[PDB]
Amino acid sequence: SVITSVSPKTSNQDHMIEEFIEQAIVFNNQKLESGVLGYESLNDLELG
Amino acid sequence: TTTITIPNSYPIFTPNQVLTNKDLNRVVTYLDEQNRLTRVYLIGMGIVAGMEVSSIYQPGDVNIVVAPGCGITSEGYIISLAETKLTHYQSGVSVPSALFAPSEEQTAASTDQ
Amino acid sequence: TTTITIPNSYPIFTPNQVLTNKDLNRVVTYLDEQNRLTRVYLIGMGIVAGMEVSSIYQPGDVNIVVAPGCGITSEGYIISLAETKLTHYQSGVSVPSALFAPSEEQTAASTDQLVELFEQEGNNRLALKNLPDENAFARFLADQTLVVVYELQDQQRDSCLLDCDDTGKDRNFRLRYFLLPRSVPEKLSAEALLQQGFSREPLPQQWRDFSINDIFQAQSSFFQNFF
Amino acid sequence: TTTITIPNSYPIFTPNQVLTNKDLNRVVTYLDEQNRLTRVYLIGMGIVAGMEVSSIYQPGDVNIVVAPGCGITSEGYIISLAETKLTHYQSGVSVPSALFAPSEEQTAASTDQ
Amino acid sequence: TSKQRYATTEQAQADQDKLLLFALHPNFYKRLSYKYYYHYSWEILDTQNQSIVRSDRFFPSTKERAAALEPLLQSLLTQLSQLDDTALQNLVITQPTDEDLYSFRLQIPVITFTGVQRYFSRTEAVDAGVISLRLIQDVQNYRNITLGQTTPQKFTYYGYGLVDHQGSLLSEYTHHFPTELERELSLQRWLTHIQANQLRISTNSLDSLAYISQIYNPDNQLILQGTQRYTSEDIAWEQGNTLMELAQDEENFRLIDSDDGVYGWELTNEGKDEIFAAQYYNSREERTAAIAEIQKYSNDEGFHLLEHILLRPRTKLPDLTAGDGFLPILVTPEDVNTEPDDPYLLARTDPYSFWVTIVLPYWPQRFRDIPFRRFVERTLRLEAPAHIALKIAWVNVRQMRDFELAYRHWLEQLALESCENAACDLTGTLNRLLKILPQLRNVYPKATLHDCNNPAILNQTALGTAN
Repeated sequence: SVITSVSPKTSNQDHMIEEFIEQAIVFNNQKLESGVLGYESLNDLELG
Repeated sequence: TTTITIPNSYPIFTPNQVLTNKDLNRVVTYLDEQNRLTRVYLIGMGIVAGMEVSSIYQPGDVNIVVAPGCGITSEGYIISLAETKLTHYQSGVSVPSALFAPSEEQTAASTDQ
Repeated sequence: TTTITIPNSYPIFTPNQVLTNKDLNRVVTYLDEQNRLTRVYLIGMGIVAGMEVSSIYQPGDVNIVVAPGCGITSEGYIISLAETKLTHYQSGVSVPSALFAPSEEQTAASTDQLVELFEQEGNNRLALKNLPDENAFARFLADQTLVVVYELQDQQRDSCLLDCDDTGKDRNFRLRYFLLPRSVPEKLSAEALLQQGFSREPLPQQWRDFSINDIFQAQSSFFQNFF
Repeated sequence: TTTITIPNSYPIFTPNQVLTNKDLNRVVTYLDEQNRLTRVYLIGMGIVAGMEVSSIYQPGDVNIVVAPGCGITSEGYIISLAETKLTHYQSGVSVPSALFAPSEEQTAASTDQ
Repeated sequence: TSKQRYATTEQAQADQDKLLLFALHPNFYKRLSYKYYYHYSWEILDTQNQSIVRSDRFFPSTKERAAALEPLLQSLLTQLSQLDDTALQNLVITQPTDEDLYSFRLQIPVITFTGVQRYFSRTEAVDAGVISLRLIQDVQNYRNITLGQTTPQKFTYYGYGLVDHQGSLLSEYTHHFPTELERELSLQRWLTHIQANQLRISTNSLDSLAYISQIYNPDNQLILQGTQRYTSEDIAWEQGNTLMELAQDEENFRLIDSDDGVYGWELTNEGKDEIFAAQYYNSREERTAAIAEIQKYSNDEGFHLLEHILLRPRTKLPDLTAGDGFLPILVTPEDVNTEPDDPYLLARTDPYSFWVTIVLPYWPQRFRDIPFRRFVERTLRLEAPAHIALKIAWVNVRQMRDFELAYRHWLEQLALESCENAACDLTGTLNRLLKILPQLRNVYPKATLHDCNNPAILNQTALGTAN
């Protein structure tokens, strides 16, 4: 085996490149804790 | 290339062995093939309970509604829907060609819009 | 022996446990048996699509043809054929009788002398094209049936080809075609297979004088008589 | 609770991996649930062959007879009976109602007599 | 005790006079100091899964620790129960600490517990005491631990023994003391009782069958004799793969000291519960040299190279009583219908062409590391000629000796036929070698499932047996 590239005239596939847009970003990162001391801003402590 | 062939081999275990990936993967694939072969070769393929599609337009409501039901794919996967109401859309989405191809399909195909 | 029962026991795994080979054999047998039981008890048994048999003798083509189709054996195995053409034969083949017995039967048995049919030329496999004439071919196919056997083989995997590790067996399935006489008093024949298969438990007292094919044909010949 | 859904997760084994009992449990549960879902959704539910019940009383023979047959439960288990003769009894047996709840039920329950 | 074994009672009776002679002379008694031991105990947990109390009773081994629980629980079950909280509070002692916290201790008329946590007041300590007194009656709350832990603490023991003249150790006392004072008291009591002569000389018998492990030098010298008596040859061989691993680390050698003329060592596990061998010397220099020599031969690395075309059968007139054997071929009847030149079939039916076998021991500590084990295999395949295939096996102690003895005898007989036709039993020596090659197998550790001390890793673990 020998590794080469993909071409639209030897196969029908190419490299797929698209543009990144800042305002359409979604994060995938969940907080480990919530609502407890040490993990929230002072504005968000509800004094339960 | 061809229709799914009935399996004809699966690992048998004996004491004092070194276990590898294949001795588990082949049995999982064997049993899954048995189940899906049952469904497709002795019952049939297609939509069992009706899934009618409707399109509703109102001043406040623009939607596309699909009614519940069940169905069998041509390779034995079960699809089951319940009252799906589609309201949003996104145009020009690139979809791989292998999304509609057989699982054994080895070839080269571009994405579509 | 007995009819296949529903398996009620299958091991559960716990942490910090040593595992055995029987602990995996037990779960694989469990799942296999449940799929087989679904197929055999909730649908049925036997030939689903046609497998009609024909025999052709042309000056340039002598063969036996079996048409495509599918079917279920009495034990949930699916047999699927497509355009089988048999052209060579090999007589006097020794076949174990345990090949036709239930799987739950553990007894060994002697071998019988069958005739095998093959699609391809072989070392000891005479072609049908070398028959003397059409009458010899016709005498070849007289008062006989086909049977398609689904054989199970446990083959031991090789140990040292590159690395000397321990290995275990595998289970393979094969298809074989046997041409069987209809009725022979002391040899294996279709009627003997029917007798062994169906006459396992006593029938009502009124049916006691019939053979199995007789007990089947008495129902289709009901209306020609008794009108 | 709710209807039984279609399994969504089942591990895949890769080389030089550490084995956990949770993965084996996960694969066996997946396969069993597929078998049961086939039987329930593609065939049906209930008693297949007759199981008529009879009560026999004679001065020297008191019995209840259940004829042979087979059947499917709502979860997909096969029950198969053959000429059951009930002749002894035990009164006031305390049995938990958790037997009659679906397998997705989690609550603890008292017993009845 | 005699510290000696005799085969016949005549030898036993012959040596009674020496033991009685030296026993009566107090100037032949020596004090000994066994340096390092471990201690084991229990911890008692609460409902919130934290530790409250810890037991003071401790054991030098885990077996005794395991045995002791049932009497202890029974003693605390019936006795330490059926008491009103009013009387329970009289069993709790509360003491103030430097941080102005209170430490609660528990004593029962004696069974004691120390208390692990710290409290802000005497009331907190006393309620914790009552809760602990209630918890200490359920075995479900007990967890096994090692005292002094980040390695465990090492403790010293003392003892005494009897020697003859010129430093040989005639006998040893069977029990060990945590302090010198009890040792001296027991020695004084034994000396006075033996001098009083208010003797009783016995000969006792052991087990009929006993197999012993042994380690030899390249020059056929005996070292590391061993102390455990095994009941079967098979068990003695299976235990040899663990002795050979413990001997490689000097941390496993317990040291036996004394004031003058007596030195020795003992070989134990990683946890210091069990003894595999012991030996005594006349000086520090002999003991030091002997330990280093044993560690050397437990890590001997190398391999043997065996070339298959020399195993070729040679007998041309097999009409006599015996002939040359054959190697296995691993074929099935379905192969009769394919070509004999198939590269896959030809490799299986022809085991004599361009095949080579390499045999390596597994127990050396660099060869027990699987990532290292695989790198060594790759190096061998790069260096070998292009057209030659290799078979590589990592074997244990039982199969390494079985191979080396048969391999050596065949080489000597092969040389004699070439060096002037002077071999005897050439074919018989060959046939005894062709039965060992198919039996070589790689050694892997046993599988244990991992969840959240040696996790099973796929492709490099073996399966166990049902029983």
